[PDB]
Amino acid sequence: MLGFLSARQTGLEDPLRLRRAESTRRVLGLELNKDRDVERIHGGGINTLDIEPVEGRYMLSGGSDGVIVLYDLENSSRQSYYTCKAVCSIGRDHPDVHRYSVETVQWYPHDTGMFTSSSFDKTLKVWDTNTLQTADVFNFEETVYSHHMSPVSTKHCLVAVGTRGPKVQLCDLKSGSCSHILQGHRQEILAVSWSPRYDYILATASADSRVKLWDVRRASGCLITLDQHNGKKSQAVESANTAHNGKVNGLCFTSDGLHLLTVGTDNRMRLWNSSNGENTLVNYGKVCNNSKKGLKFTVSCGCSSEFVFVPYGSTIAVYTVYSGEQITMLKGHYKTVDCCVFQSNFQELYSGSRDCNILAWVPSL
Amino acid sequence: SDVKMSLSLPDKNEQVLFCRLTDEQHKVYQNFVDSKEVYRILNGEMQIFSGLIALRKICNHPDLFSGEEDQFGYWKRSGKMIVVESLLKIWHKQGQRVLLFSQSRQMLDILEVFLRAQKYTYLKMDGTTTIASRQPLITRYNEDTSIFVFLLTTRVGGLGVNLTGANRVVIYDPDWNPSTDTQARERAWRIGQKKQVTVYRLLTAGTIEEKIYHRQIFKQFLTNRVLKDPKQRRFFKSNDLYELFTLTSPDPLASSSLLAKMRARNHL
Repeated sequence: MLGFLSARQTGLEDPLRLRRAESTRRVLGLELNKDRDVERIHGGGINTLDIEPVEGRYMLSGGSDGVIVLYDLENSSRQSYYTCKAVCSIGRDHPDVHRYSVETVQWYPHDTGMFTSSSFDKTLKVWDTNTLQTADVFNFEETVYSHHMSPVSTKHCLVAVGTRGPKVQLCDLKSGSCSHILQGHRQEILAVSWSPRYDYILATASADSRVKLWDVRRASGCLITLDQHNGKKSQAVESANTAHNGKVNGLCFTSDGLHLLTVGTDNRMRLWNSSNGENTLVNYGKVCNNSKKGLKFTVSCGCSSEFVFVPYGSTIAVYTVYSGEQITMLKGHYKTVDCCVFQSNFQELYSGSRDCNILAWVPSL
Repeated sequence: SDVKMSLSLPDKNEQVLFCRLTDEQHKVYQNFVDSKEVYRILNGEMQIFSGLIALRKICNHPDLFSGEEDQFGYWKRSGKMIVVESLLKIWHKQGQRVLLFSQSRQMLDILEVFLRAQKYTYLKMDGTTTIASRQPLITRYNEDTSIFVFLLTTRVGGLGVNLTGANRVVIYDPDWNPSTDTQARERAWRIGQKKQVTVYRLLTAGTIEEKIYHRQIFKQFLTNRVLKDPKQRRFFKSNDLYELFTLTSPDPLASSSLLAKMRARNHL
């Protein structure tokens, strides 16, 4: 490692080289918490986690028992070993707790003064970071499997909502108009994601086993239709024709919105180009999912080679995105894992499972 | 309203006339509203189409029972036609060009017959006239001022035709859809109208026409509640029930603006 320092000081190599090499070397040596421990507040499994975008300090968390807990990750104590306290909570005694498991919770991007949450009680409440009071609600006719706010839009503030109904809702937070629906799917919609690159490109996947990249400005349904075999012929807008052979319950755009990773209940993952939906034939082998609901996973950023942290049974399985190598397996849970998040600042991973635990994986040495 | 100054249109007036039924016309209306058929309809037994259509016909003219100078559709038997004769006299003496509208083709024919009874130079258009001849007729009327009056069925008279050549406009018969009335009365006040225009919408006071007027007033209230503003005053001139069969002749955002706007939405 001293060679990198020599090259950087002499101007031989750009500091970029050392930065990304070291980040990768930290991600490879990742392992269970030597020097952290997440305070226990959830009576049930943890369905979601969302580290804030700016400054990456606070971390929401949505339990299967209706409570939301807001964490603090910075080691405010003076010891080498510490714990991540809980700052506040939408407990069970708060007048606005969800009646059921919280399925998704997301910070408001561009400002920590807000956070959105969804639940199986068909409600999408819009909280305040500071006053801690539900400053809105969108009541829906069917359970809400997942939502997502655009991560880059400075103009629009729509909130895609994938419910058990075959209609993708697009609620707005600017004056609340939850009427909009994207016609075209055929069954439940288990996951939705906004492109990080293009403002309006939404990619949804449904239990009828196809992913469809919409454009939400157009009036022509979807743009692209993802097909395992990427044959010559073309099709209209439906959920049919098998991006996967089973339910597709996962989506993630790679760090800069070019490709698109999709896990599905047929025990496969696929990397598709997101300009033309062209299955790029990376494979990853046999990744076990059998979750009946949404499956959250993430990709690293600021590392020389790009990884993906995909839950695998009760283990997190790390693959290299473009090469398909299985880098390692993280084995620290006792029940199925349901959501993992990545702390790009320090290359740390937090994982939540049905066993009511939120573990921290930190690089070693 | 926001383009008129930047477009230099002439003035417009929206006077609405409340006619008085003639003795024969009043008698016919009173007879019909006292008939058994309206009683059956009010009991829900029969379709409401027939009674409404009959009342509209009566108010337009007593043509149900075709009553010299007593030919079918004689102008003095309907008060609206007497008022129309007066206005046509005044405007012809004022050297103006008038636009005459009507919902029903048969009343348009009776009006044409009355105009032939007068010496006024007319020029008529309805669905009957061949389409190929229609635009030529529009061009003619907008060309020469010799033609005093122009006869139209509102279902073809409105709808995108330019009639700046005319000066005065009279709406003989109302309808259920106010948009028809607006299009008709806007056939005159358009781009290129070089003279002041005034609108005269004819309603037989205390009759079915007044009730239809109330209904379409409620309709403009509904539309303006969303197209112009949401603070529309509630319609109060009528409760709009099925008692129109009666005769009542007179005599990036910073997560604070978003929160505040949304709270405001929630406090209504």
